[PDB]
Order: sequence, then C-alpha cells, then structure tokens
Amino acid sequence: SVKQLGYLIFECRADVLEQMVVVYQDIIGAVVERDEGGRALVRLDGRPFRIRLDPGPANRLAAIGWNVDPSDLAAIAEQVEKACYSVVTADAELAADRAAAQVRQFADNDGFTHELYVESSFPTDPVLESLFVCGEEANGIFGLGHLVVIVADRAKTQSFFTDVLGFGLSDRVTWPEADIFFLHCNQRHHTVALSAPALGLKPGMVHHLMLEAKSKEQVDRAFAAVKRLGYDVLMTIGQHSNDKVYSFYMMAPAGFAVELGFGGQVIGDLESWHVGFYDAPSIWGHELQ
Ligand SMILES: [Fe+2]
Repeated sequence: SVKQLGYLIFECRADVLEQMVVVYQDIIGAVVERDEGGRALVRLDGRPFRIRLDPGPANRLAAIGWNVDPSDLAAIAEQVEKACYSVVTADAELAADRAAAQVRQFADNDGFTHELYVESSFPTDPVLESLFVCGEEANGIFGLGHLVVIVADRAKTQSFFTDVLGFGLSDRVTWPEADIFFLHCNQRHHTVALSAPALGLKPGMVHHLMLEAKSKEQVDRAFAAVKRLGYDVLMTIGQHSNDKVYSFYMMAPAGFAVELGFGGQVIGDLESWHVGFYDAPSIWGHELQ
C-alpha cells in the first residue's frame, strides 16, 4: 500500500504565490526556499520540499505525491490500471524535478493528479525536524500532514483509496452539516479525508490541508501571528473529537483552509485499528469565525 503523503505541488497566480509564502514561513514557521524560477519550496524536514508552489495562470492543486516502497510501486500501479486509470511513467526530468528516484502518474475522475513515487535520499535537518511531525519519526511513519478533499462520489473514491491504494478507514464524523470519512495509511490518524459536496464546496475542491507542529506552543504562537499580522481566523483553537488534534484553521489566499495542529492521535497498529464513529467534529473550541 501507499507509505505516506510525501509531497504536494500547487500552482498559484503570482500574487497568491507570494501571499502563501507568508502563510508557510511567517505563520506556520516552515522553512521556505526560493529557486531560479520563483518557485517556493516549503520544507518541514530534510526533504528538498514537502509542499511546493509553482507559478501558474490558475490556483490549483497540481500533484499529490504518494510515497511508496520500491517493492510496492509496480504492484500498486498495476491495481490503479485495473481500476481503469492510465498510469504513465515519468521521465528523468520529471523524477528529478520531484526530487524522486521514480514517479508514476495518473489522474482521477475528481480532477486530482496522483504521483506514486520512490523517495530519493536526503540529509537529516535536526532543527527543522524538531519542529514538525513529518515523514519518518521515532514513533512511526507520518508523511507531511493530511489533505481533505471534496468529491462527487464519496463511496467510490473511498473504495479507490481503500481497495487500490491500501488506505484503512480511521473513523466517520457525522453531523447535520457534514459526513466526513477519515483514512490512514500509516501512523498519522489520517492522511486523507473525504466528503461529498456541501455548503460551499464542490467536487474536486480542497477543503483543507493540515501540518503538525511538535509543541502546543507552536500552535499558540502561529495562532497569535494570524491575529497580530492582521489576518482572520477561520476556526479558533480547538480539539477534534476523532484525531484529538489541538489546532486552529485559517483561510489561505489560494482558496482553501490551512490547519496547524498538535498532539494528533497515533495509529499504533493498523491491523487492529477500530473504525470509530462520532456525532460531532470537536470536543471544545474550534469556533467558526
Ligand atoms: Fe484536519
């Protein structure tokens, strides 16, 4: 199965790109490097990038990078093809662009581009690693965070993630406004969550992205920074009922929410995880506006 969410690549209009650098660098506290082409490489560990912003004519999620073990790549790609998505082999330039040893790409019916990839080695970055839960940790494999997406047909997409990509269901959170399905592929409580269309959102939209700090104080600081820098909060500090994350949400200029959280529930043993069910998304806090 998929090992972890290894990278995300977004395209942004020129002004939106510069504004997103503020989000990642000056609120989230990630390291953001710039290259010769004006790209922004958002780093949370030793990897050259975990999130990359590329200039483009429209704001969109351009690629989702699913890291897989070398021994699983060909096999997973085969199951994707059996599910009737065409899988193309990336050339050397594309693989190197992703800082990956190999990449196979496909697009789904919801308009997302997926890339199954084998990782290239990269050095440790002790300072940065002390700040974010990302990739390989002492207590397991986590990837970079989670992505929550809106899709036309939740059940079908859930079946693809589950039966093709090898994700397991963590829990379902259901209340009058929404019905969300949280999926894991490693220690992180969820790497992806799925919803059908709802007030606001349409198939193929990103609901939010989440990054995970290694201390509660990072979250409080970032939250203060949103306010101090004169921005607006989407959801105030709170704790989710399912993942137990201490987090807040902000609306980013690229048109989706960004969540910074702490203390996410770990899936210790995937084989014995019990699917949970919750009637409310939060224990306390998380006040809209
Ligand atoms: Fe989240």
